[PDB]
Amino acid sequence: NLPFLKPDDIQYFDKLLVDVDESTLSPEEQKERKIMKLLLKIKNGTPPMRKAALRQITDKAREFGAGPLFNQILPLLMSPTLEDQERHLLVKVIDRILYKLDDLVRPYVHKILVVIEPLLIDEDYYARVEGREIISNLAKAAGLATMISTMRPDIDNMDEYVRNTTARAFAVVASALGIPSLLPFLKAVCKSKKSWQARHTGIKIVQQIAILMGCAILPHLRSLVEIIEHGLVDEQQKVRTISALAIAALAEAATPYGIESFDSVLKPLWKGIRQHRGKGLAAFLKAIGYLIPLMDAEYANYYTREVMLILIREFQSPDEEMKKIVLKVVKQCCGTDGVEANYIKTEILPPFFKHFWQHRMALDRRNYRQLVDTTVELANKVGAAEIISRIVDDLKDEAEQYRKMVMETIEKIMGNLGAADIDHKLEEQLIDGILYAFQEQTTEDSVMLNGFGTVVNALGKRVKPYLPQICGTVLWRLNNKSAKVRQQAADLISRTAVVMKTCQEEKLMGHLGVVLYEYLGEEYPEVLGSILGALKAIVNVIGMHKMTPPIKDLLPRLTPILKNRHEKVQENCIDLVGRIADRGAEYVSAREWMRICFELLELLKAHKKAIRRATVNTFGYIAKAIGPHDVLATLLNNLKVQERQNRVCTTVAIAIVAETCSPFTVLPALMNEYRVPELNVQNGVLKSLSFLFEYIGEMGKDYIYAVTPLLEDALMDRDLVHRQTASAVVQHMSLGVYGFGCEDSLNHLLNYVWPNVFETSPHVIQAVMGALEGLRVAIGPCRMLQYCLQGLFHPARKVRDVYWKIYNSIYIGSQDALIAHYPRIYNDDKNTYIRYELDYIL
Amino acid sequence: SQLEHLQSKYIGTGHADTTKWEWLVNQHRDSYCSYMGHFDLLNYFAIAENESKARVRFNLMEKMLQPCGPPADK
Amino acid sequence: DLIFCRKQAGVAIGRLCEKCDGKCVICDSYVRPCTLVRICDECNYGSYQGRCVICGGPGVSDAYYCKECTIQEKDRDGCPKIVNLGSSKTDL
Amino acid sequence: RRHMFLYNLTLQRATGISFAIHGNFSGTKQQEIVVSRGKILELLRPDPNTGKVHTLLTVEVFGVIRSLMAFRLTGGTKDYIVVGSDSGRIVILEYQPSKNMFEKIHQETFGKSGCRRIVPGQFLAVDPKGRAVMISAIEKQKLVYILNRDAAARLTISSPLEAHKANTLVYHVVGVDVGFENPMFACLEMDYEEADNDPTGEAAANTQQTLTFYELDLGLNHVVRKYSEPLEEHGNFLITVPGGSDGPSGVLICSENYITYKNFGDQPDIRCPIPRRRNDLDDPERGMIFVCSATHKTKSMFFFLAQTEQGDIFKITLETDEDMVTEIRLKYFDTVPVAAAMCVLKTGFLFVASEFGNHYLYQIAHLGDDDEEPEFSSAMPLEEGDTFFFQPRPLKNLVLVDELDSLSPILFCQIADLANEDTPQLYVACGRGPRSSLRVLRHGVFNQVAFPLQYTPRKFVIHPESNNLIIIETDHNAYTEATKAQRKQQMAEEMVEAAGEDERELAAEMAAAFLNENLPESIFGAPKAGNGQWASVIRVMNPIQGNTLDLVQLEQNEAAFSVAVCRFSNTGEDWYVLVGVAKDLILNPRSVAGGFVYTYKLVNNGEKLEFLHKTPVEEVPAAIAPFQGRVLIGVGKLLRVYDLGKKKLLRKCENKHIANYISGIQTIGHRVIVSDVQESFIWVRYKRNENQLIIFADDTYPRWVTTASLLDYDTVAGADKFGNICVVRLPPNTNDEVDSQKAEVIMNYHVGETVLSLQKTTLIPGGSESLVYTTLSGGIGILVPFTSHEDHDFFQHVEMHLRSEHPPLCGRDHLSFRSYYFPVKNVIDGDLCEQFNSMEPNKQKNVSEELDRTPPEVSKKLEDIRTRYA
Ligand SMILES: *C[C@]1(O)C[C@@](C)(OC)O[C@H](/C=C/C(C)=C/C[C@@H]2O[C@H](C)[C@H](NC(=O)/C=C\[C@H](C)OC(C)=O)C[C@@H]2C)[C@H]1O
Ligand SMILES: [Zn+2]
Ligand SMILES: [Zn+2]
Ligand SMILES: [Zn+2]
Repeated sequence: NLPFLKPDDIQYFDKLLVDVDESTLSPEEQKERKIMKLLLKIKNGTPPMRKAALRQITDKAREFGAGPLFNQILPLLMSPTLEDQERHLLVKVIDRILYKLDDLVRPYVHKILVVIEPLLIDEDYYARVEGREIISNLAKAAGLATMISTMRPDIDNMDEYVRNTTARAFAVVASALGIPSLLPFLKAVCKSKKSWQARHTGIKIVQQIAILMGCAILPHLRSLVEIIEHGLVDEQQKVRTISALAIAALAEAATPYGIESFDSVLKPLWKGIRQHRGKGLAAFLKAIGYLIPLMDAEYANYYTREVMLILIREFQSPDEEMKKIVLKVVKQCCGTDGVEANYIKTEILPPFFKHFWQHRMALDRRNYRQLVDTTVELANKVGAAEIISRIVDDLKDEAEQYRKMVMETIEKIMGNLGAADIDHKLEEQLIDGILYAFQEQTTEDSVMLNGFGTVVNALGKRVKPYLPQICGTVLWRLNNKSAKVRQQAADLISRTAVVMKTCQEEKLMGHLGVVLYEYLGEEYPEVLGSILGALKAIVNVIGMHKMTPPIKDLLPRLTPILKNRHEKVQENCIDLVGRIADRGAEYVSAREWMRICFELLELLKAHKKAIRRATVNTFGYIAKAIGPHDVLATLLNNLKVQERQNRVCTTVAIAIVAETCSPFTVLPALMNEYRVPELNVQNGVLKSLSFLFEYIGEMGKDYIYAVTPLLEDALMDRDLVHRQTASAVVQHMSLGVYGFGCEDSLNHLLNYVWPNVFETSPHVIQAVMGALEGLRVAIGPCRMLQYCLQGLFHPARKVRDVYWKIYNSIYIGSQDALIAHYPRIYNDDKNTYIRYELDYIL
Repeated sequence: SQLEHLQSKYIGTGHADTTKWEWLVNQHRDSYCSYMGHFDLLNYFAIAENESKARVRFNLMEKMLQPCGPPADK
Repeated sequence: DLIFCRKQAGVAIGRLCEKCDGKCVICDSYVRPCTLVRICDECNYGSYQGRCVICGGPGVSDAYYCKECTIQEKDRDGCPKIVNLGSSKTDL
Repeated sequence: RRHMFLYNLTLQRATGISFAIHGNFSGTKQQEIVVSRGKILELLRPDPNTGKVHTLLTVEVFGVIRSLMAFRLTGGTKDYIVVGSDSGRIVILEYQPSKNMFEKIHQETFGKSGCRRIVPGQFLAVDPKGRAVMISAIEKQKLVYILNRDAAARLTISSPLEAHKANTLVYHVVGVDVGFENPMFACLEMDYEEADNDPTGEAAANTQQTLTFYELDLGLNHVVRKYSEPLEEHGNFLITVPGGSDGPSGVLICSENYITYKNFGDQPDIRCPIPRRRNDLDDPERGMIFVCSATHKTKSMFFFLAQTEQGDIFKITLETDEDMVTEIRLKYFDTVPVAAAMCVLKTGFLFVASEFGNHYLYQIAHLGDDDEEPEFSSAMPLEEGDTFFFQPRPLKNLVLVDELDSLSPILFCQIADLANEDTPQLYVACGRGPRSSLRVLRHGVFNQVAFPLQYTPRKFVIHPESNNLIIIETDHNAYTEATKAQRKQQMAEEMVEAAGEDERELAAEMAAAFLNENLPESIFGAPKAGNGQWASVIRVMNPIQGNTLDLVQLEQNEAAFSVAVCRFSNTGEDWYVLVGVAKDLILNPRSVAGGFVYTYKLVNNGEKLEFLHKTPVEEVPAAIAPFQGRVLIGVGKLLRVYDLGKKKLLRKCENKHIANYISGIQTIGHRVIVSDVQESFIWVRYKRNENQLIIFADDTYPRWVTTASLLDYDTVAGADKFGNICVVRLPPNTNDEVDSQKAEVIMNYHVGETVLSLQKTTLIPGGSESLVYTTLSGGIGILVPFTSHEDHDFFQHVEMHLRSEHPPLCGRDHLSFRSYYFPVKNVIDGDLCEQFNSMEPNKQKNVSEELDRTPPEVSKKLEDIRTRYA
């Protein structure tokens, strides 16, 4: 039938609503109606409808012609109400029909371009991708000649944005047909005697080719540079600027290769910056800054020494774009081998820090980010302390944004290089600065948190003398009226607990733990989670015997926090309880651990896997601590008294007990639970066994015989659910013990799994086939093939169907191994079936 | 969320109407490709005969077109 | 009806939403993730990138094949992004 | 007793080479060679000063390397290594000289494991500019990966692009040097769809090979079968012709008796026949193909080196007018053993990786264009089937610089102290054809001494009294010495019957000259006799020196396969040598006229073979085992107890119920273990009172057994053709008089190489016992039993941790690789555990305290097993 029509689809598919006779209309009207039906089935249809309609519109593309096809496609493609994936579908349609239409699209190239090329400036990245895609498919369908003929008249257009659009289109055409195809046209255009606009457009085409194609331009980098190099001395200023920018783009695309191809440009730029001012000088400097990291050490030293005077002069330029370009250039040239560290120290660093490191630059995001990254990269070469000491005092400036900038810079530098370069004076300066910055916080800056943390962790045991005042400020902020300050303080505690331990200040740690324990009634969940994390850090650093509060008081306080609904509280409290159960279950009775287990059972079905993992770990620790018998008895009782919703929680807990305290403490009672003639209890036992073996894996290698009789009973039981679950257990066993020598027990169980291959219920035969695949893995494909060969050519068609399904699974799984396992099939009167090579004996 | 269509599209699988000739042709083609993969199998075969490894590979590739002879009509 | 895409997977890493975090897309097991899931390029294009390989919603974690699936090389069967053959591109 | 738990260790790594590529893997001007020994990736560095090849790196990849190439991107100075194997994954590695390791840069997954038919991995082809790489299966499936760089000049890989075609077989794939145009891949293909639907069978005879050019359009991001033309001569491989501004950018298709230049477009095909040897002693019905090729590019020229089936290398250059090729020019270069790969280094050296035996490094002294040896060309005219001629001669353009020892292939081995050196020596039957040898290996890595032999050695037995070796050397497609001399004489006489009276003075002394020349088959190769023709001799040789104490040459088309030295109870202490040989044996399809068992008397302190008599048998006598004063002989299916009569060997007792064919016979007490060619081991009970041979036990699995060794009265260890080792055992108190019993497989392991010798011994006196095996790739390995279960658990945990943290280099799963044909059982891979030293310190320490030890203790515990060896 006809796919559903949304309101915005009416204007485009209204003709399909009127039930015309379809033998009355024009052949052109018939063409239009068929194209409309195909486009509707593509845009609104199901995947099969889309596939069929796409195939048919591709096969009928030449019959339809490029005229009607694009006449209907272009309004749909540029529909303001069109969705992104619908646009992608239409772009794929355009690609297919273009590939099939080839040169028949030539008369419509201009109109296709005028309609679509607004996509190349769209905010959506994928919209620009699809615009370039359409242009490249059009260029390869129509050919270079007609693309040039169509787009040439706008090369010297008076409007600059028309020229920019044409330049981007020509860059995409060059990416489609290759740079050598456009090389002579560009060579002619960039040197056009008629107007500077044409030269500007050609050089911009070269720049856009660089930006679009990246490192793929390297084979033709020399040709592009030779084509555009004259523009640097052009009489028109805009041509010089676009030539420098194109050189910069080519250098960026060629990084880190191709420095030789720029030789003829080195002297012009070097001279141009000694004459030009403004944006032309900025473009020349940008080109130089992208060229320098491509040079070898000696010439790099020479060239940046030649340009450094102009660079340091422009350090004080008022125009912000010039300052951004100059910052990029200092970052680039100082990051180049050959520019010595002492030269940067003496010549570059003082003016850089005097003119760029001012509180004005911290109020703009771009300047902030660029100066931070540049200063960190500078410290990477010239030394951490050398840069940190030049801004450390500004850590106490009253401008909070400036403080944030300095703190982020120091944080990154010390996280990259450490504190081995920092002496005592700068160490105390850092301590005082980070203390002041953390105290004078009005916005709860995560940058201050990260800076404090990394500074303390890099100082290491050297912060030992400052830990009194640090923990004093931490306790002060822990009692702040606003809970977010408390959360930040607890996070800082967790971040620095390790270093605080290696400093041997356990009394302050104990007081911090006491304060955090007093805050466990925090009503705000994120704050409570951070407090629990800080308490876990303090417990991990102090130990279980000397912890304050004592563990015997701490864990029962944590028991009711397990029912909190916030996932952060859940994860943190579960991890804390888990470490307590791992290394300090001494101080907790078995009954309290049973209460914890009861609260923990429900969190095994959480959606977040981190919470499930923490619950598994902690439950395993508790089972190891208290032993299996009591918890296993509780779990088996639960298994009998509840239905699916919490039965799988109990199954997972039983498997955890069996994995932690070994399965011979669980399997006897679990299998004894199977003797109850209530059937559903037997199904629960079977599901528990399935998950137990899937969970314990290799550990199950010693327990196949132990559960073999029950599996014999269940695989032959009247209930097909029993058979299905027993086959699942067999699958999990064989996959879990794969490669551990259980071939004979699994071979025995295979004889009980096999007769169910003729079961008709899909849920049953699916489990049987899964068990058979696991058994192929564990026993080997040869045994499975031996079972298969009897029914591969059985007279009954049903037997052949079953055995060929099994053979297909084995063959797909074990194609190369079967070569050694195929049986000897003798020749007949017509064909040779002997593999004589395998009968060779040296 | 399932079906055997892609199993049908894998070369070498079969069905209830698969003939003996097709099964053994698949076996022989698989075996020849395996010999050309497992280096020591081809070493054995090239030592048994007195041929270079390249000659053995060429012969096995030429045998892949009809390894079991022409098929039957019915 | 839902099926598997099963196209030749590429470099894109499949993702799961918050509802199925940690599940194996082939066998539905939560036990022992093993190998990163790879998906076809068409299933990761545009607004579909980083989306759940089951529902198309926001992805919050990397999708994995379970240990049993990688043992059986069920990680080598193609893009496991679930396709709804009864829906259209803008449905649900 | 509890089932044995074994620890596997390679003592001597495989030395055969299947692939060798050369490049700048260090990133400097130094040129290295990456070779694949099969399951081992090795990095060699030839020194231009001394001309000696040093091995830099050796890595067990625990897979089957099937394709190995090098590539580089525009502007780079280091060659990356691309490997395709049996892992269903393609990997790209980069050698790091600072740490001496293969860093895996990329690993991309596309299909299932194994050496499969339709899953790619067998073939690799790279765009000469390093922009794309195609990995190909033999049938149907091909995949293309786009390669690029990022900002930090780090290699990036794309999703795979498909280029499949059903019912299409692939002979070879090679990238075309189309300059910087769209990348192109040329493949030899053949479509079998027509042959599979023609019951008449001549659609198969009319089916012809195709040369197909696939084009990767980078902009449109797809691959299209753009060109494809049939060929008259089916090709065996392709060679990249340099392109862009460096050459015409076609493909050189090598075929039987021809080499053709082809290129899509208006370029015509240029054919040139391969120059054959003048007075070639081979079978005249045999064609000629190239076995390998090398391409060297200079600033001024480019040339190729193509080696024949007989070891003769031809230098191939292409003459070019306009941008088409005018002709193909060839010239006889030199003659070196048949190679699987050749590498021309820019320093002036040629590396020859022989397909069997030792490898070589020669110095290119002269390019061979300033002598009066004739040049051949496609332009030259021949009519009919004349095909040019040349005469081989000793080395003129190359001189031998280095010889790399390699035991590949090993067909038989015996560990014994025949030199009274206290510690036993390893006596190994290595080599193939005229380059076969017997080598003695001593522990101290093994020091080797080689003694040359004539044909391929099949078995050898040690005389208990004389301690000498009695070797049987056999070869298919081979002439006897008498037949060779007779053919030489006859072809000289037919030389001078033909031609004219004009100057017999010339021809009669040319023929004489031709008969005075004896080109050593060790260098130029033995003449190929043709199908069903065999050459075989028996050799009594001293094991300390290399002297052939005696040699007996057998009839033409008589092929020795079994040899035994024994005594008989009806005779006294006289030693006898029995040699079983086949007569008129053809391998494919198999048939035979019968066989003969030669009985010689060993006289003169085991130095002379005195022919006693010869007994005919209705099938190949493939196994001969002494058995309490009589012999056990396998005549195909039949197992027979024979006694020595003074005119023939008399059949004393027989069992005729073995499945297919008896490859081996071993005895302990009155239990005889018979190896079937396909059906594993069969236990037969000889009841001496009733004089009967009864089968009482067999296996539950088929097994293509190659060798076996009796562990005890119930336990048999064996190896198969598919690179597996098994240990099977009869259940306790298995009655030898009941009907049916089944052996239990108590051990399974995939070695990765085909094992042909397996022996329980102690290689060091004062150490415990172990199982030593040898392989066809020249490897020597050991299986060592575990004493404690604590050590067993420790090493098992080590293996399990290494499987996760140090996965096989080429993408394979280690557990799956060791479970190639049967699931691994009761063996731990020590070659994997010993890679603990090759890990980074953090991994070492993490998994060391996973074991709760220091990495020193771990590595010392690993080395202690290697020093104790049992
Ligand atoms: C993709 C989905 O199918 C989508 C949706 C809406 O399907 C109905 O939601 C599914 C989520 C199901 C959940 C969260 C079920 C809870 C189950 O809880 C039992 C107790 C099991 N728990 C575990 O196996 C727990 C821990 C395991 C041993 O370890 C780890 C690390 O997971 C399984 C379920 C989680 C969603 O899948
Ligand atoms: Zn997909
Ligand atoms: Zn989802
Ligand atoms: Zn799974």
